Amino acid sequence: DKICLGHHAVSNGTKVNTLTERGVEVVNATETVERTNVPRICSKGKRTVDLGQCGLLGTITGPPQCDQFLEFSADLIIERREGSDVCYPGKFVNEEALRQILRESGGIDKETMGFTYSGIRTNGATSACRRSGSSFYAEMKWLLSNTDNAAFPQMTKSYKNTRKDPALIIWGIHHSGSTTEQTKLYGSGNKLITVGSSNYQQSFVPSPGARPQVNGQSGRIDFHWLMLNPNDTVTFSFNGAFIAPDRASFLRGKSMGIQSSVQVDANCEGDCYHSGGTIISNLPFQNINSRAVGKCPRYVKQESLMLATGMKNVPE
Amino acid sequence: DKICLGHHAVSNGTKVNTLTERGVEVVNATETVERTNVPRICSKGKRTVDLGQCGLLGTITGPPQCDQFLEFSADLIIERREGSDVCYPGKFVNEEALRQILRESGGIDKETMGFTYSGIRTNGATSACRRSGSSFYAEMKWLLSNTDNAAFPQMTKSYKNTRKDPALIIWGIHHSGSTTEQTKLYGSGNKLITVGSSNYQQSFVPSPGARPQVNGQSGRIDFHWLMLNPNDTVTFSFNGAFIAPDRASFLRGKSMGIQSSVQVDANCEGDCYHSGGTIISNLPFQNINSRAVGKCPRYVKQESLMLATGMKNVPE
Amino acid sequence: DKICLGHHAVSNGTKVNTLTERGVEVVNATETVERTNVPRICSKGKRTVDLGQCGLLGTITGPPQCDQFLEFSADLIIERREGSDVCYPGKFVNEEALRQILRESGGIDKETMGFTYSGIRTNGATSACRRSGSSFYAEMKWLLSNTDNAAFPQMTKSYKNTRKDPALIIWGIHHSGSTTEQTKLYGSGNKLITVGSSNYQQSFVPSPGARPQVNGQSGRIDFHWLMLNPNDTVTFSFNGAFIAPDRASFLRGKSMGIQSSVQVDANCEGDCYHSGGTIISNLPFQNINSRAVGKCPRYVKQESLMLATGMKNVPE
Amino acid sequence: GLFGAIAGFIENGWEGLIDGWYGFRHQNAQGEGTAADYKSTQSAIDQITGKLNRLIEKTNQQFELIDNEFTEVEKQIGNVINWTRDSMTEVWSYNAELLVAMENQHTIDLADSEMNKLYERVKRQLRENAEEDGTGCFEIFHKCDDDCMASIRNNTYDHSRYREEAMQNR
Amino acid sequence: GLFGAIAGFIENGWEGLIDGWYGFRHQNAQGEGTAADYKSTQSAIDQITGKLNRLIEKTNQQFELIDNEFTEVEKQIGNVINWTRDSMTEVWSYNAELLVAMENQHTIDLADSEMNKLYERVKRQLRENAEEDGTGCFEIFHKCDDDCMASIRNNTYDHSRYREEAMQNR
Amino acid sequence: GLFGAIAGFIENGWEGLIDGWYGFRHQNAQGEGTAADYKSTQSAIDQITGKLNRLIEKTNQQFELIDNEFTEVEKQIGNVINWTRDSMTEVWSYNAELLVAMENQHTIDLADSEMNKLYERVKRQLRENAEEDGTGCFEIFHKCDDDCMASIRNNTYDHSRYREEAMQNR
Ligand SMILES: CC(=O)N[C@H]1[C@H]([C@H](O)[C@H](O)CO)O[C@@](OC[C@H]2O[C@@H](O)[C@H](O)[C@@H](O)[C@H]2O)(C(=O)O)C[C@@H]1O
Ligand SMILES: CC(=O)N[C@H]1[C@H]([C@H](O)[C@H](O)CO)O[C@@](OC[C@H]2O[C@@H](O)[C@H](O)[C@@H](O)[C@H]2O)(C(=O)O)C[C@@H]1O
Ligand SMILES: CC(=O)N[C@H]1[C@H]([C@H](O)[C@H](O)CO)O[C@@](OC[C@H]2O[C@@H](O)[C@H](O)[C@@H](O)[C@H]2O)(C(=O)O)C[C@@H]1O
Ligand SMILES: *[C@@H]1O[C@H](CO)[C@@H](O[C@@H]2O[C@H](CO)[C@@H](O)[C@H](O)[C@H]2NC(C)=O)[C@H](O)[C@H]1NC(C)=O
Ligand SMILES: *[C@@H]1O[C@H](CO)[C@@H](O[C@@H]2O[C@H](CO)[C@@H](O)[C@H](O)[C@H]2NC(C)=O)[C@H](O)[C@H]1NC(C)=O
Ligand SMILES: *[C@@H]1O[C@H](CO)[C@@H](O[C@@H]2O[C@H](CO)[C@@H](O)[C@H](O)[C@H]2NC(C)=O)[C@H](O)[C@H]1NC(C)=O
Ligand SMILES: *[C@@H]1O[C@H](CO)[C@@H](O)[C@H](O)[C@H]1NC(C)=O
Ligand SMILES: *[C@@H]1O[C@H](CO)[C@@H](O)[C@H](O)[C@H]1NC(C)=O
Ligand SMILES: *[C@@H]1O[C@H](CO)[C@@H](O)[C@H](O)[C@H]1NC(C)=O
Ligand SMILES: *[C@@H]1O[C@H](CO)[C@@H](O)[C@H](O)[C@H]1NC(C)=O
Ligand SMILES: *[C@@H]1O[C@H](CO)[C@@H](O)[C@H](O)[C@H]1NC(C)=O
Ligand SMILES: *[C@@H]1O[C@H](CO)[C@@H](O)[C@H](O)[C@H]1NC(C)=O
Repeated sequence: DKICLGHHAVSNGTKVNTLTERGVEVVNATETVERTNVPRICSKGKRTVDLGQCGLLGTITGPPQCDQFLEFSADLIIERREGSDVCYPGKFVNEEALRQILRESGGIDKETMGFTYSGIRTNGATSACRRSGSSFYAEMKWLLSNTDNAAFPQMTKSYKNTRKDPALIIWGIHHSGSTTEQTKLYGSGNKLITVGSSNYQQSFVPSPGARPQVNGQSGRIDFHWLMLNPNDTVTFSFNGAFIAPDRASFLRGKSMGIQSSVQVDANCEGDCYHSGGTIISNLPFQNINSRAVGKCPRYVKQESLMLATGMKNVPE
Repeated sequence: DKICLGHHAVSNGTKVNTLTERGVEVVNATETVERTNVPRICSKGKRTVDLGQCGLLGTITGPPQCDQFLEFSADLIIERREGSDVCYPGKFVNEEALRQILRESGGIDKETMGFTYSGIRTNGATSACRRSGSSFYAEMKWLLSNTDNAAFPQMTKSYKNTRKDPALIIWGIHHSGSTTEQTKLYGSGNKLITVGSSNYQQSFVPSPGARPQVNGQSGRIDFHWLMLNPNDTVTFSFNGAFIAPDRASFLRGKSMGIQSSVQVDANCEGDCYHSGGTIISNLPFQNINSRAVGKCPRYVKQESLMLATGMKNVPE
Repeated sequence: DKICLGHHAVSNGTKVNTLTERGVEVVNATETVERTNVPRICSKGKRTVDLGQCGLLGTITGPPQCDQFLEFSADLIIERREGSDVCYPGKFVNEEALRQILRESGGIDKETMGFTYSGIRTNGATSACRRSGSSFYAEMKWLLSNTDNAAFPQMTKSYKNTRKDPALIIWGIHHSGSTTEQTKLYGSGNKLITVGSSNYQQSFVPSPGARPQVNGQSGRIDFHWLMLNPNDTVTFSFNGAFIAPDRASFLRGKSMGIQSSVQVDANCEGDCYHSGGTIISNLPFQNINSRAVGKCPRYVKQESLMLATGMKNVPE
Repeated sequence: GLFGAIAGFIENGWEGLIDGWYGFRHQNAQGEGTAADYKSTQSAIDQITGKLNRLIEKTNQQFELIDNEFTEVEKQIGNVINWTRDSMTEVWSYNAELLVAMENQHTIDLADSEMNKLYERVKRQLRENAEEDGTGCFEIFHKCDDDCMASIRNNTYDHSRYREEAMQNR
Repeated sequence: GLFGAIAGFIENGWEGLIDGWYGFRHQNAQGEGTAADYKSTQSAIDQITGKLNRLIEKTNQQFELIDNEFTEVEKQIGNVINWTRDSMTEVWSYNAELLVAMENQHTIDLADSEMNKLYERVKRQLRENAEEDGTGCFEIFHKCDDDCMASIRNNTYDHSRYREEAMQNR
Repeated sequence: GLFGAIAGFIENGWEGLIDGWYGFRHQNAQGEGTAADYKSTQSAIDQITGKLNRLIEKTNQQFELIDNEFTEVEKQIGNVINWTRDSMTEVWSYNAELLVAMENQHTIDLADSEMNKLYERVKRQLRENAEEDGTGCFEIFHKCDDDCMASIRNNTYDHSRYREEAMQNR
């Protein structure tokens, strides 16, 4: 007598939103926004360097905590909150730019500057940099007058980058905790440090004075840097207060740098990282961390956006 | 005999655009782009501070026009074109950063630095800062040699932020209109000002010389600042030419800062502001001001984008 | 007996993508992503200035290669890789900001500063700036002591912008290759250069020292600039080592600035330019160069995105 | 539209229909009359209403000043800011144009769909008792008075009652 | 939906239909039975599947850190960065909401369309041998046994065979 | 498509139809013939044309250089610029993909709709004088010569003239 067409339905549908309507129930749906974080840095298959107590910029100068990171090689570089770039207190000018350079560097290779010295002391040390006794930045030399209060001779040192890639060059200006202390180390007078390449020019006059004690020291070191292009020459003309580079740094290739508070895990793979871990997902959006880096789902404000994968649910 | 289905229509429809067609007429439509501005700052229900002649940065140093704004409290802060941060001519380094900090500050609370002095004068004044006679920045002290041409003693002053929140610290370097004038105020020699905390280090040497007269003065003051973290100490070592902070500033909470040329109105409420006033609207887009701030409809270039709210209009 | 409805089809359809399906074949389609570059700067109908060997910033100071560009006028300004801003080695502070200003300037008009001098030499020259013999920056004057080793008198020079538009003012600080060389040119002592307007204040102390030889010179010149507002006055107080502006610059109107390696062509018109040429297209997207400037299709990563312009192709 | 009713096989709309969006106009021995259909009208209105509820709002997302109209920020940072803002202006102007064009296409097709559905509902009610005119009208063979018309509108019409007559009157 | 079948003239769906998305339920002298339609079900499933393949992925586009959570970048550059990121958050949150709402409208209409198409295919198979009920059912005048039903489902039904009977049985 | 005509109940298209997008193919005592429908073809073409007019343009929005290919800008500002540009590249690549996919779905459904509409127009013209085949064909019971066919195409066909014959010839 008759035949009837129809469609399936279920008891428990899933709500989704449409152009015309909020909360329409459909037979099935699936999430588009990722909310599940893995609380580890998922580093399977990647050359990983976890800097721990070594600060990224310290890999260039070499305080004792960075002794094992002077020539590292990496796909993934992890910075930690406890990392410190210094032993003897100080900081870098254009510091964040340099961190960004080092984070994508692939790591660093070191080579001697070829600097030799006469007429001065070369082995300044301090209790702030401990290596079974007082020491100093591994990659630098604290240049001093031969004896207390002696005049530091006007000096010139030059280095030519004979390599195919640009050279990262670093130096330091030492600000003693007092004028008397400056004269004792480098002789009296207002010292001058000049630095120039073919695309860079700048000068520095120190400034002794009492700072609050950090790592037991009231002095500071200003660290400065520049990229020296292939075949370019850098010249250092200085009269004291100068922390000389012992070695130049070269970038190895490509890497990605992250900041995190969680442990490395070689049992999971992922390419989207943030401080709380790894977002592993094929979904196009995520609501976990707007500062996630790598190859990530897009950050959105919504916790959930359900995509219908079935018809409208019409139960009896 | 028969029955006919149909739909309504009108004489005067409204034109809208579609994917396939421009200017299709529909029964009704509604605007999505806001063009109506209210020419007032609609501040109903909000703690509002209209700085008028006081410049935002002057709330920290205290020229006479900012005397009533040294410790203000606010949800909404209004800057005006006539606002000036100075009485004795000068400016801040990193000035816009500091304005951005103060705009979202919720206002400021002031506390003494606890600095006391011996061996020097403390009450430098000028005709450029008028308070029934010559005066100076309310929050600062112009430190001077005890008498004309006397040597300013090498000094050190330190302040420890014992509070839970970071402290805004400001100081000034005075550049006299001439070298003779500098020596008269602070004695001869090339003076030095050193400032350091545990995350900040810098030095300053003044530079006397003839500037064009501003507010009757050929001298200038360089104002500088830093955020001193909880438990951190700042030390000032200086030899003259130094404008000392009398008080530190603390941020009160949260606010929003705007720039405007129109009057405040406590009879209307709105959260989207620009220099010409307030955009009050539920529409998703606006064509009024691309630099509007607060919680705003999105700025778009189109004057109008009509959304159909009825069927296609088909009159006879 | 019967009549049948149908639609057309073709042998060779074109594949397109949809919401539900990849590679559905349709009767016809058309590309939305531009891939065709014209390898020329298409400058038909535009006042074009191709700087060639003149560097953009050199139009302000006037090294010999910029002699024909001291007062140019333009809608479109082309920078070339071989362009150099200098003859005697040196560079500008805030250099890229100044380039951005000059690129949209419409070109420049020059006017004398009205500076006259007594008690000093005015005609410093060098083999690095060749004009049939040694010369100097056309728009500047190398101010020197009257004779070897003589003290340079403390000087003051002021210029008032009496025009309706802001004035671009430039000066230079000369760093000799040695301290002896500095004293020979400007007398002994630590020289000071002060510069101030009503919204600008800064000072400069030179820094002699050995740089590597560039264009045969171990010295450098620091070039500095400022925009002097209508009715504002700039004052230069200086003690030597100072390269004086001979003329102020004024901006002519509006232009667009580009960087390119290809030839100008007045036979084609286009408004979207990049280093490899001109993108001439009505399409909304382009996959040629993400740094294209002017009025351009949007850059996208996809090589191709075909838009269906016919029904689905269903052949027998 | 996609359903070919509005501005399609129905030649034009009715200005006199002030009571709803879709309606019935009949012709019988008693004369001519007109009435609005509540369900069809309501379904279209609720869907348009839903679009407005979604679209007519702005975000609770706060933005602050990053530049300055009284004393200009440094040129380089200023140009980056302007480039970024202009880029955002370009994205949003595109989004708004596309949003509105797309919604309008759908809105117009939605109304056309609701008309077509009403038409088909009546067709199925009438069975063999009527035939389609083609202008949006159903010629009924048997006599149909104002109760018979009202029953069609209220969907209480019993085709079997008048079946014998209209079947013969074919 | 736009096609007025699902949640339309078909009053509700069948929980018992666990074998497919669309199906047949018959009534004859032999009793009642139910069966899933493979082609309609497959066409809807393949189209939904295609949407997921397009949507469920993230880009191969790498982003690096431009600010710092351990030692704060300079305030001015930091505020520009935050303004830019917040603007991007606003663009993407809008894109995602709109993408999903639009896909869902289309997905729902797509399923409604596939039902309507099946309905119309059967209608055309049956010719003058059946009449539409209006509730998504075809009343067949001649006797139709489980082979006759199976032939309708498999699209092997020959209307001419039973034409004489149903034509008379009108 | 959503309307189940193109790549639906019409099994395939005609390569021989070079005169339009939709058309008629008849079969009578005089032989077989084919002709393009102007109105349906035009309606589809004008709508596709309208899409192109909207889409095929670029903005009058000017952008300037904010970085430098000859002498690199400072690293920090450079990385912010690159991050911002890359973000914009990501937004626009997404917008373009989605725009084109959405337009293409609609374009394909639009053509399917126009075919279905033509089909239904003819059906309504023919009344009880013909019956649907199911393959996109109308079997006409009475004799229909090339004038009778031309009248169907030109929409000047009078069903009442041949009604008595086809009604009997059922
Ligand atoms: C190269 C050199 O002179 N090294 C000294 C160093 C410097 O003179 C000084 O750091 C420059 O500012 O000073 C050292 O002693 C200072 C420090 O010694 C601790 O033991 C003590 O507890 C502190 O109060 C303070 O006196 C140093 O250790 O750095 C000695 C070093 O050889
Ligand atoms: C602390 C101090 O010395 N205050 C002086 C002040 C300073 O010496 C000077 O501003 C530093 O640059 O100078 C004052 O006089 C200068 C000023 O006085 C006006 O009355 C006059 O019209 C001007 O031409 C000029 O001479 C000052 O008023 O600032 C005196 C002040 O006590
Ligand atoms: C104004 C002036 O003194 N000009 C000198 C110039 C400067 O003293 C010097 O450039 C400042 O740093 O020096 C000049 O000679 C230097 C240069 O001369 C070449 O011929 C030679 O090959 C080089 O090795 C070097 O000695 C100069 O040419 O710039 C002379 C100029 O008159
Ligand atoms: C960034 O854009 C703003 C406008 O959005 C520019 O400021 C305008 O400049 C014009 C011409 O100088 C003036 O007429 C207007 O008064 C300005 N408007 C505003 C709102 O300030 C600004 O110059 C641009 N920034 C840079 C660095 O060039
Ligand atoms: C930019 O935004 C970040 C957050 O995205 C701000 O950093 C946060 O600051 C709050 C309040 O100071 C802290 O509680 C959080 O720990 C911070 N979060 C992160 C991820 O750092 C930051 O201050 C803003 N930048 C500027 C310059 O104001
Ligand atoms: C920003 O991106 C550009 C490319 O868009 C980078 O410049 C390129 O650098 C590579 C590798 O050094 C060179 O091979 C290319 O010649 C460069 N292209 C262009 C157009 O300049 C640039 O280095 C990035 N910026 C920063 C600050 O890292
Ligand atoms: C419903 O969707 C979910 C994805 O969220 C999936 O895991 C499941 O297989 C689907 N269920 C059915 C019955 O298809
Ligand atoms: C660097 O100099 C060497 C000569 O020793 C030469 O082979 C090479 O081409 C130079 N490279 C560049 C970039 O000039
Ligand atoms: C038409 O739309 C406008 C909104 O622009 C609204 O004010 C009005 O109520 C609508 N008119 C009718 C008759 O619904
Ligand atoms: C600051 O020092 C006080 C001791 O006076 C201590 O209670 C507090 O924990 C310190 N805060 C931090 C952040 O170290
Ligand atoms: C097909 O589209 C192309 C545009 O890509 C166009 O040149 C051509 O005219 C179209 N062909 C036909 C037959 O319309
Ligand atoms: C500049 O000064 C002149 C007086 O010479 C005056 O006409 C003009 O109004 C002034 N312009 C401004 C902007 O103050």
